[PDB]
Amino acid sequence: SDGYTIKPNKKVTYSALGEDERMIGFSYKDFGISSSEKITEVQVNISANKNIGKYVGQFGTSTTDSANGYWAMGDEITQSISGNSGTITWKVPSDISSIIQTQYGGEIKFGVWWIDCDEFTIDSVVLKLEH
Ligand SMILES: [Ca+2]
Ligand SMILES: [Ca+2]
Ligand SMILES: [Ca+2]
Repeated sequence: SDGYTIKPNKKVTYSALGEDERMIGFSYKDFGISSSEKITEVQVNISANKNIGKYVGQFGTSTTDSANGYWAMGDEITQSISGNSGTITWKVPSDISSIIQTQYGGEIKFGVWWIDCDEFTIDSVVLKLEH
């Protein structure tokens, strides 16, 4: 396989999230990914009832590296979406992709630091693979 998709249909209200709630988690087991597979990109497809505007945020993931606390984050992303639907893409660095933990409850986390349109739906999350 070269990719896996989930369709969570998850409604998010940004202004309702507390400080400790601004990362939204998805368990890797929900995708059906094998531990032989290397993730190269993550895409989050979102939609709203009005033009979305700017998103600012970051992705995090469970890892197998205990020295760094079993956790890694990518760089900050700013993306502007001109219409009622769009895609936020994280190109996963090689040094993170090699240690992602898909087993034992590992998660991918979608951090929302700001979004102009307050209410949106996560329609799908897509993992693209290397091999
Ligand atoms: Ca953990
Ligand atoms: Ca353990
Ligand atoms: Ca600010």
